Parts: sequence; structure tokens; C-alpha cells
Amino acid sequence: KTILQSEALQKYIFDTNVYPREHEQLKRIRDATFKKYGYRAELSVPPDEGLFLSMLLKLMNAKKTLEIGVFTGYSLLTTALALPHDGQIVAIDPNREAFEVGLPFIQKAGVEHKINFIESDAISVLNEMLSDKLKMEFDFVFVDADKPNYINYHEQAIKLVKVGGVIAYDNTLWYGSVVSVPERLRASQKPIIELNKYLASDPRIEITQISIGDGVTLCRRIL
Amino acid sequence: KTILQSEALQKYIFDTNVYPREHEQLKRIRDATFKKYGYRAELSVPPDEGLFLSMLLKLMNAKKTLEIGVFTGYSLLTTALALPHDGQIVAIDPNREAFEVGLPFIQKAGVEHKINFIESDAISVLNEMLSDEGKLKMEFDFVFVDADKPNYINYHEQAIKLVKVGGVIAYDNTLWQKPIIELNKYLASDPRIEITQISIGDGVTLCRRIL
Ligand SMILES: Nc1ncnc2c1ncn2[C@@H]1O[C@H](CSCC[C@H](N)C(=O)O)[C@@H](O)[C@H]1O
Ligand SMILES: Nc1ncnc2c1ncn2[C@@H]1O[C@H](CSCC[C@H](N)C(=O)O)[C@@H](O)[C@H]1O
Ligand SMILES: [Mg+2]
Repeated sequence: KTILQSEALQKYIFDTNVYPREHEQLKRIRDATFKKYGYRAELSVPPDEGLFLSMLLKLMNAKKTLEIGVFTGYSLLTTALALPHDGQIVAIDPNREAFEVGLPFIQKAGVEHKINFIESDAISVLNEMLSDKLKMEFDFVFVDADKPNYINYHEQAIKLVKVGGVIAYDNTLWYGSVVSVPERLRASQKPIIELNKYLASDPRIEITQISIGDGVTLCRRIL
Repeated sequence: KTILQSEALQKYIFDTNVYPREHEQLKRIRDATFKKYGYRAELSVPPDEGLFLSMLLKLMNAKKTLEIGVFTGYSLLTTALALPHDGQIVAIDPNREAFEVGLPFIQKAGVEHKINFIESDAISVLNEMLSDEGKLKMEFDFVFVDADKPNYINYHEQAIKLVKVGGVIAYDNTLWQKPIIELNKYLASDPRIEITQISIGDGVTLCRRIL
């Protein structure tokens, strides 16, 4: 899986610059995820994107983060390992079963204490955060869930992220189809095109769309 | 050029997510670069990589940077615009004529005061910095290496002493040929850095100094 010019080039990146520095428990998540899910393992953040997100989190000095869409936990464990010892993550996914595929390796990595996993749909949780008593504020928000709700998440996340914080959207080049379409991915083409147009014109954010993985768009909140 | 599956996909990134947000003086650098250097305009850091570097510098809170390889100044102006008002950039290139193509637009953007442009080969400039004991602890937050590929490993061993612990050295063109193959192996096995290779532009490898 790649949006690059060649699968060989994608493998060069993995072999040269990811797998030799990949945490062993991240490898364990990858192996377990393919064994259970087959091609659906491609739902995971790819390992080169993971390593990038890790250094991004370190460079921003992020400590409080929100993850919408957990699956078996590759990006969640990536995030927990990058954060300092007192980092805290709110991680939302209706599929607790997938989460428990990765949880033994999260536990082995010693970072379970950083994670608040919420088995729920994200819309209601983020609406409760906005409606809750306390001040929810995040350094970083990773949106990697159900694409038809991405614009809805944006309007929630732009209230919950700090000014100067980052909201990151995954899959924003969607197999190249934003410019094309593989028939089974057609349903998600429109919502990603819609999200791309929405972020492109948003004055409250600075953006960079990065041709890593299946496309990552970073949104730095400035208003 | 693009390392993506299709040129249409690359152009989509530019049209949708770069040009509507691109500083007008960066556009003017792009146009003047084609007018003077033609298809060597391709040597410039591409617009999507520009916004990426800009976002990196803002998130890092970078203030002092070093640029090796300037050409007509697209990445240099990108950097100057991302830095705070009191930011400083040291920019090294033997081609002063190319720099002076972009200079009017750097000046119109109001950021010329941030820039110390040095007309030289970078190896000797950096060796002089390493010799300058008195300013050795005046370190850079960010180093961008975008020059002559056969010297990249040499620049690494200089830059790793010039950048702060926790700062970043960024190598351009790491998905290029031999000096890049060698560089990629060298950084992969360097215990003094953490790395991430990003498939943007011609390939960018970020090196965060940890020792
Ligand atoms: N309404 C919703 N709210 C939150 N998550 C949802 C959701 N609907 C679907 N999802 C979840 O979105 C996930 C997308 S895959 C997430 C991949 C993950 N970031 C990783 O690196 O492994 C799926 O696990 C799915 O269960
Ligand atoms: N020994 C050397 N030291 C510093 N720069 C060098 C060099 N040898 C070649 N170069 C320069 O490296 C540059 C590469 S093109 C640089 C692109 C620039 N960052 C931009 O965005 O426009 C050329 O301008 C060339 O003059
Ligand atoms: Mg993903």
C-alpha cells in the first residue's frame, strides 16, 4: 500500500529508515493486526507516517492529546511512546475488540497508564467534552475515524485544541482519488474531497498536506 | 517532477492546499526563477514542501536557522516568514546571482533583516563556525541541507556540532545517487539522532539531535 511512484520506493523507506528504529511492541501490533485482519490491517497508520508523527509530537512538546479512531492501536502506541512520562491521551473507538488486540503490547511497552480509552462513537464524546465543569484542552488531535463525520469533528476539535495546537487528518489523498476510482473506496471519496475543500478555505488554521502514508493534513490552530 | 503516483495528484496538492495560502512574494520568486533559469526552477523546494517546512519551524518554535543551498530563495523566504520577527537565518550559497533574483521579493516581504547571506562554499563557512570557540554555544535550532549531495555526510558531521540538542537537521532529496544511498545508511545508524524520512518533495529526512 502506497501513494508513491513505486511500491519499491515505499519499501525502501520502511526497510532503511523505519523498521530498524521501530519499537518492538509497535512491530508486535503490526504482526498481530495482519494475522487477525488481513488486508484490513492497512487501516493502521503506516510505519513511516508513525515515525513522523512521533517526532512531530516531540518537537511540539505535546503532552495532552486526543485520538479519534484507534483500531488495534499503532498510532496510539506511537503517540504514547512519544509523549513524556506524564502525557495523557484520550482515545475514542467503538471497537473495543480491536483495541484489545493491541493492548497487550501497549502494556508491555509500559505506557498503558497514559491512555484513557473510550468505547463510544466520537461525536457524542466530543459533544460531552464541549458541554462539560472542566476545561478540555489538547495539544494535538488525531482524526483517523469515520470519514463522513470529519467536518463535524473539525468544528468540535477546533474548539478543543489549543491555539498553536495541531489537528491532524489522515487519508486526505485517499488512494489518489481526490483527483481521479477503485469501486470499494468510492463511498469515502466524496467525504474526503469535502473535508479537503473545507480545510483548504478555513482561515482559523495554517495547513500542510503531506504526501506521506495516504496523505496527512496538519492544521495548526491560529484563531 | 513528483515522487507521487501521478502528476495530477501532485498538482492537486498545490492547487487545493498550497497556492491559496502561499505568500505573494513566494509566488513572485517562483515566477522570476522560471523567467531567469527556465526549467532549473525545478531546483527550488516545491510549494508543498515549503508549507511543510514552515509548519515544522512554527511548531518547533525555531528562532535561529542555517540554510545550506539557497538558489533563488524559495526555502529561504519560507523560513524567514515562519520565524518570529527577531529570527535569524544564515544562508550559504556560492551563487550570489541566483540569490539576487529572489532578493527583491525577500525585501518586499520585509524579512531581509533576518538573513545573513554568505557567498561561499558551505564547507569552509561551517569549518569557520566550528573554529569559533567563542560562539560555539550560540547554536542553531534548525539546519536545512539542500546543496551539493556529495558533501551531505560532511555537512552532517559539521551540523551535528552546530545544532542544539533537540534541534533538527533536515536533508533534502533523500529519496533521490550514490551519495544519497550512503547518506541514508549513515543517518540510519547514527546513535546521536532520531530520524524520520518523509516522502514529500524529493524526500526529506528530519534528524533530531539527541546527543
Ligand atoms: N463514530 C466513530 N467514532 C470513533 N471511531 C470510529 C467511529 N466509527 C468508526 N470508528 C473507528 O475508526 C477506526 C479507523 S482505523 C484507525 C487506525 C488507527 N489510527 C491505527 O493506527 O491503527 C476503526 O477502528 C473504527 O472502529
Ligand atoms: N559547496 C556548496 N556550498 C553551498 N551551496 C552549494 C554548494 N554547491 C552548490 N551549491 C548550491 O546548492 C543549491 C541547490 S538548489 C537550492 C534550492 C533552494 N533551497 C530553494 O528552495 O530555492 C544551488 O543554488 C547551488 O549553487
Ligand atoms: Mg490510518
